[PDB]
Amino acid sequence: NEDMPVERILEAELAVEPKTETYVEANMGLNPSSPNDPVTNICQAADKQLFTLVEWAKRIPHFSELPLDDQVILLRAGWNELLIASFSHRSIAVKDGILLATGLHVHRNSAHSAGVGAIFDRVLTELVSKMRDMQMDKTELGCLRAIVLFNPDSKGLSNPAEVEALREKVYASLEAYCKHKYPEQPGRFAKLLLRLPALRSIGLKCLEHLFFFKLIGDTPIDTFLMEMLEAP
Amino acid sequence: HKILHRLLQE
Amino acid sequence: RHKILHRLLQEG
Amino acid sequence: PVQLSKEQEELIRTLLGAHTRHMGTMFEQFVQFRPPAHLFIHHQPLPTLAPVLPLVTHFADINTFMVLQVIKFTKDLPVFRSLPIEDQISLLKGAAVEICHIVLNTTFCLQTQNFLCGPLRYTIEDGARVGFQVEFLELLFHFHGTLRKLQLQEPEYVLLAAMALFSPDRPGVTQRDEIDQLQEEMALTLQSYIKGQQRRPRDRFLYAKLLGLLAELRSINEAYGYQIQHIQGLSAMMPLLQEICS
Ligand SMILES: CCCCCCCCCCCCCCC(=O)O
Repeated sequence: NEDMPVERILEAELAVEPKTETYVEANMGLNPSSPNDPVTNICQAADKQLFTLVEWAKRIPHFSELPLDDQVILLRAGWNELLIASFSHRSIAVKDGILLATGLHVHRNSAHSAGVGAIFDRVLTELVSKMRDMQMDKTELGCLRAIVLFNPDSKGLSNPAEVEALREKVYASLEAYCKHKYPEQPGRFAKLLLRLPALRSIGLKCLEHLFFFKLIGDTPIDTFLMEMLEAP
Repeated sequence: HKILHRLLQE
Repeated sequence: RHKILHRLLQEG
Repeated sequence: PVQLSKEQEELIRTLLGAHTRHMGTMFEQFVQFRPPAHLFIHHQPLPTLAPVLPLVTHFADINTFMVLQVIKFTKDLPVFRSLPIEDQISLLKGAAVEICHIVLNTTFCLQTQNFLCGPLRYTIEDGARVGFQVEFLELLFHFHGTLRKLQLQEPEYVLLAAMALFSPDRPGVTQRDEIDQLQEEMALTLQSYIKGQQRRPRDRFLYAKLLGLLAELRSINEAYGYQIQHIQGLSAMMPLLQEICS
């Protein structure tokens, strides 16, 4: 399936990621006033990575072709699992830590210490760990970050057969690049998909957290991020 | 959805 | 604590 | 048209062993839960002003009952009985609900868009009457449209069930190593059957689509849990589920 170029995908991934990859450590977060408060930093990082998420979407084969409202739909209900898998893959280059888009590493200790340990550990053991123990390249990431983008089952989709069209095209390109580049392991294309249910659950649990700091938390949430979350 | 709309356009 | 499930998964 | 090793052969033979003995045919038993009249006479909905409670008491009755068979099902499993209790529980609390829908869909009528459980026929306003917010029912009904459309032979159905079940990522799991490989195991056993598609009346990326559904079933597990609490006293009616959702 040449219609969906893996090169546009990887190129879209490559366009996204920063050009200056420097990292600092975050304090143990015991005060919402420190320049390194964990909770607060992730929200600063998600606002940022939400903007760039838009462009990453655009630079994905055919997404610009879609109706303006079907674009927003697919994003509105996807940004979550999008940004998640992004940083999961990104953080494979370190152990027991998470690398932020704001250029800030977040240890597993600063997590538990800031109450959100449990979910952190689930990301580690379900996404990151899993990816590492399978060498998934940025192109494979891209195909997955794309398939999430093409969730035909969205509620309010003006054309659920059209969006399901694109997702079957990527289904092709991906199984192609896999059985192609990684011939020794046949069932590699599927190995990659196994992480999807997990990303969902993880996406859902992550939401709750986000709702919680809004509702309760003094935690300062910002613009782009704020708008993405609106469900009782 | 103010912000989201503007970006998908420009 | 998860009374009935405990109960249930006991035996036949 | 691929192979199914000597192990993959027996795996399917035990899934049905416990499935046909507990679920699948359990839909013809729904009638003994004091089912309201209108269910039998599907030619019309519950009278505009009739009392709802008669129906709801049936709902929570077959729900609590369904979840019971799902459990009866998991006990006729060497591997599941082989997992420490703290995990059997976490696997039931995490899979149980998802597993029911999976089985349920086999009664779903594509045409009518109704569940034909033997003589009864449940519709989308029945659930609405029982209180379930609209969207949940809208969402939940799309799922089955989607799933039933794939046309999945019985075995193609049982495996999926297993996959929902054996998910290592569930909270509370302690032998995530064993479960992770049981998950790795199931996943593969099914991928083989899909390729061995005698008649090709179905998709090419069936498996790929099914995962989207195992993922959708996760969304579902969570959304349902919120429903049976946002609904006055309902939660209370089925204490079993209450724990599955705790
Ligand atoms: C691992 C922390 C989990 C609990 C905190 C709430 C998570 C929800 C935020 C979505 C993720 C933004 C990621 C930004 C990035 O790519 O660096």
